[PDB]
Amino acid sequence: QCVNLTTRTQLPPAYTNSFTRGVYYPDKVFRSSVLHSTQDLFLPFFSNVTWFHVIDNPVLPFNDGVYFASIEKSNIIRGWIFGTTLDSKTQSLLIVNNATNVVIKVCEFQFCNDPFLEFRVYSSANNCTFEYVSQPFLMQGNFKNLREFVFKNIDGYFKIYSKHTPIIVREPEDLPQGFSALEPLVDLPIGINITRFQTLLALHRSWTAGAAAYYVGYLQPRTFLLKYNENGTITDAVDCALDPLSETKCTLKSFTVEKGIYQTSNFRVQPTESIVRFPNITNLCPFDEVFNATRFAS
Amino acid sequence: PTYGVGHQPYRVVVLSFELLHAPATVCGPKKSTNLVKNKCVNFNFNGLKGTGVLTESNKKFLPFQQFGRDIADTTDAVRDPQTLEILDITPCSFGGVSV
Amino acid sequence: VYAWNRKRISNCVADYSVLYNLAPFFTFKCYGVSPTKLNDLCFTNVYADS
Amino acid sequence: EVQLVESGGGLVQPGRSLRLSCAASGFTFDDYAIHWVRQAPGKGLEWVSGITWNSGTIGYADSVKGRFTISRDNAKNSLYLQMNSLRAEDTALYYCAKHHQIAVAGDAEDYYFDYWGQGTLVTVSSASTKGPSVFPLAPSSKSTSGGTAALGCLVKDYFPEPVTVSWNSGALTSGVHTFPAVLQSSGLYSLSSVVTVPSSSLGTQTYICNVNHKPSNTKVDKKVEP
Amino acid sequence: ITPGTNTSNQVAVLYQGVNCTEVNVFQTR
Ligand SMILES: *[C@@H]1O[C@H](CO)[C@@H](O)[C@H](O)[C@H]1NC(C)=O
Ligand SMILES: *[C@@H]1O[C@H](CO)[C@@H](O)[C@H](O)[C@H]1NC(C)=O
Ligand SMILES: *[C@@H]1O[C@H](CO)[C@@H](O)[C@H](O)[C@H]1NC(C)=O
Repeated sequence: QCVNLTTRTQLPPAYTNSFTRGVYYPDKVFRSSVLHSTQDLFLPFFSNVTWFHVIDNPVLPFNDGVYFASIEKSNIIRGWIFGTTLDSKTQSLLIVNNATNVVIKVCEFQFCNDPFLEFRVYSSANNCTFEYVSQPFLMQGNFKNLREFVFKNIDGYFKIYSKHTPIIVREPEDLPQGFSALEPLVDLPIGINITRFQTLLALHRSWTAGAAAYYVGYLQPRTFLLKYNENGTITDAVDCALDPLSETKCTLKSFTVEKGIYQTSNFRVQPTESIVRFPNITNLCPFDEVFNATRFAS
Repeated sequence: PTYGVGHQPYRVVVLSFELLHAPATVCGPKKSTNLVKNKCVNFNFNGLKGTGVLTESNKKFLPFQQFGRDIADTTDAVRDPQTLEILDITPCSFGGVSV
Repeated sequence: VYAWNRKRISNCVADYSVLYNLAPFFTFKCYGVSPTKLNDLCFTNVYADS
Repeated sequence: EVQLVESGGGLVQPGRSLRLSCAASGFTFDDYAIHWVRQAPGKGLEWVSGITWNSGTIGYADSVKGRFTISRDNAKNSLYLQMNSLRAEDTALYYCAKHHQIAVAGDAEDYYFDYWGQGTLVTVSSASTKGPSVFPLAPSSKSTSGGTAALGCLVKDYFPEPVTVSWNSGALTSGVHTFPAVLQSSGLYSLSSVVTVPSSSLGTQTYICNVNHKPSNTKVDKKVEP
Repeated sequence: ITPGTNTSNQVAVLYQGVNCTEVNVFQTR
């Protein structure tokens, strides 16, 4: 049943400045010491990502994808909820990450007004059309745990990305520096049409909520210049939407561009109105003597 | 258990084949041909249907990666689906004839 | 015959060759397809009605 | 977890028909067999019929063949049982029991029940349904101990007995001695309950005895006063 | 205009055909 603990005064959404982070492998192709440009749904650099501090679980929309960066010292965040209506009317999807395995079910579930984590998240289930075992689990002291999970949906596939790296420095709930690539772990032929997103938080009250934060960042179609190293890993990338130095690096693919002037873009001031100008009306048709006549015959 | 042939229990089951907007679902059991690596022969590594010479180079790929491409817009290294090996498809012997 | 089960199959690899391994005197009449070309087309969901 | 709610049941004339249902909830209604088993009052149980995980009849008893027909609906997750030509020897509590095993393909036929329900009293006789009569038993002022005073209801004049008594909303699971009914040589029965009822100082229950009777559907919401 | 990604990272955009009123901002020919 729906519950709500005390001391939950208020936590309005916030915003942070995500640094260069959120680049994933767009394809299963090996590249050694060569650059590559691709057009997919990436995360823009120096964007504005939400700052939901897990110290509240709103229903945020799923336009093209999310980043979902998390930094915590526990395993409270161990689930997600996908769907278009989040009820028993349409199809739904959930990704629960148990302490020993991961489960995914596309049953037509019925979620309450506040899901929380057992299976006390949905009231009435329904028939599933897909299930997977997920043998390994997806989600020390000073070193905390940093995890990020990219979710997309092109035609029917989910193509979940993931990368976990221990963070060694402590910061007031801020994204760390450096670079990190998202490795594709599992693919889903589920084929669901999702338009919203909902997380799943554990409680373990027996209140002990710990400290965490999920950073939901929307994805936009960009053009990145990857830096495949000699072992196939990615060292850095270019957003190609920052200061014109970035676009110069895109059109002159390198990272040690020499001195000089280069033609990169083409400006174009774009419209701002849909003016249509036709002449005056004149000589209206005789529809006033055929719809407002006096007498007909038969 | 004494009726004629036309009245015995017949277990009947029909199969319906739908085709909607769905990802790559059930399609064929499998297709293998006992890959041999000694000469220039054709290959079909789960979609790639080019030509070349299998050499099994000493590259070090990543687990999620299956194909390998240098800067040529053409695949030059593939991973065997059955055995986790790293192959290299060097093209067949070609050139030019001068007289 | 009025209350027939309908099994919904999911993503898998169906081998349409064990169908002719059971006891003899069994029909295999198809409609629109053929057993030789059965493992050539791709289908999303297959329903079995017993 | 498993909630095998059973619907359908009441007083019917001998020779008529009715439809019983058992909505499953908690498990998957595609891999567990569910059967029907009756239980005469104080005279043991008796298996009626059953269906496997798929649409398949596993047989009937030696006295229900030709009259009973069981059907399974995997789409709505509910098992149905049709009863035709009911007689006087069909008055029992028909239960909805599940099966423990998953019923794999190649095994031996061995069915044993694991999850049980509550059942629906299906009485078959020539009598008619009568309306209950709830009365506010007076909680007399005899006060010796703390909770020596008690109040209850006096439901009577009802032939079927699917009686369920509520106090506030289907709650207050404390000490409530619901005495069983008794046939008062006329086919009718009588119900009564006893609560703790501590010292009344405007800090007690709402004094409500909700009695639900399906064959005589009527919502009685009369209060009790000293 | 870029001195190169070896001594600095500052750039200088140069639009062509704009009077600096249709985009230090100087106006050259
Ligand atoms: C790639 O692997 C080689 C051999 O282990 C190693 O020497 C080299 O530093 C690695 N380069 C990176 C970090 O990608
Ligand atoms: C019919 O006459 C009325 C009153 O003059 C006018 O409001 C209406 O627009 C006329 N309708 C047509 C068909 O022009
Ligand atoms: C595929 O089958 C071969 C032969 O049994 C086996 O050696 C190999 O490990 C299997 N590979 C996988 C990943 O299933």
